[PDB]
Amino acid sequence: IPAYGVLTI
Amino acid sequence: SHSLRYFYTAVSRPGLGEPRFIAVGYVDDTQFTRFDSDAPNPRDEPRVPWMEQEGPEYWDRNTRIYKDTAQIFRANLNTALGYYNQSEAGSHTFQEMYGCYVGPDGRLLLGFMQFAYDGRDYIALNEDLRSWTAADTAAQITKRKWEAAGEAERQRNYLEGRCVEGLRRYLENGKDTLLRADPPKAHVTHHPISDREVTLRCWALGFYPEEISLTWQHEGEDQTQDMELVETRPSGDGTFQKWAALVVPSGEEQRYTCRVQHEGLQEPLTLRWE
Amino acid sequence: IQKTPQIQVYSRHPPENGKPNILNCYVTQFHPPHIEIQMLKNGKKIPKVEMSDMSFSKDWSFYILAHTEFTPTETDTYACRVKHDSMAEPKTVYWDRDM
Repeated sequence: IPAYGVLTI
Repeated sequence: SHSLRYFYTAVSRPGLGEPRFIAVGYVDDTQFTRFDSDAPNPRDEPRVPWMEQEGPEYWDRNTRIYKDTAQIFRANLNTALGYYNQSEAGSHTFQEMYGCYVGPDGRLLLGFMQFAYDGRDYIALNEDLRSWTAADTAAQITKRKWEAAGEAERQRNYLEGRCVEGLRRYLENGKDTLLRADPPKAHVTHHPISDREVTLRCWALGFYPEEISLTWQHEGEDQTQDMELVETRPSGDGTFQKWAALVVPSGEEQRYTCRVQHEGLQEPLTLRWE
Repeated sequence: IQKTPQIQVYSRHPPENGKPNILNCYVTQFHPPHIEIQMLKNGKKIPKVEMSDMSFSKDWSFYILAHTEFTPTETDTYACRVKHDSMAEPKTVYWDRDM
């Protein structure tokens, strides 16, 4: 299962 | 050593709508999932026959994860234009690869999480999973931001936990094909170059996994310096193929042997032109 | 910023004239991801060409596998032609039975 999206850059 | 890895690509297309986002999942070297925001029906799907045990909720959940990430990547591409003072006119790419390599003790050996802008390192999670390496001054802004937000901790928790649990599960579920070893079907071909020389080509086809050793020898001596090689290449059916060639004097072909070694054998196979 | 595609053209199985086979065009190490790949039979574009999913390697460069069904004959010849911004003109590689 993929990780939840990282914070925007 | 085994791994679960995800690869993300977003590509902007000015005047053509939102960026296309593609996410691909890998167990070891095998592609097992794909999501493509441009698909007629943008949904995470299996790319392998052994993921059938998972429910509809599994793919629904993944789909929403990728849709959320696609939105983030769009924002990322827009933000990058500001950081680098670039025009809204050109296409740009933003990529991520992350995942976990697991040791035989069943625990994290190496977690990683790297980002690239336009095909170059942007920012990456260090091996300690508690700090970042920024590749340039723009990425240093991101580094400050992610440090303030405490982003590292959440990624480490994923890499050490869910990522490892997932690998374990998928490896178990795909066991019959992931962990198989199909031996190479190998043979030697012969091609005249001139009056004096000929090419001996040692072929190996239909093998899995992709690691293989093909070694030309002259009367027992290892000639791994004068071989011509091709990069191992996919057969298209999940197996691989490769060849190694040697240029030898016409009439002396019998002095050479090709040693083929692969997991699916037992002991080396020794071939020769005769 | 711009990486030039490397190309290999090869059959899935050893070619036997009259026996159905698959022809591969394996294109690697390029960036940006946008690329136009075609395969030609006797100098003419083949309409029925499947493309794998495109992914990328540890170096961030992209790769993809184009393939098509074919039955080798003694006279029919084959090529893969690739158009990519890293190159002024498209690059063609011709299938060689011996490689």
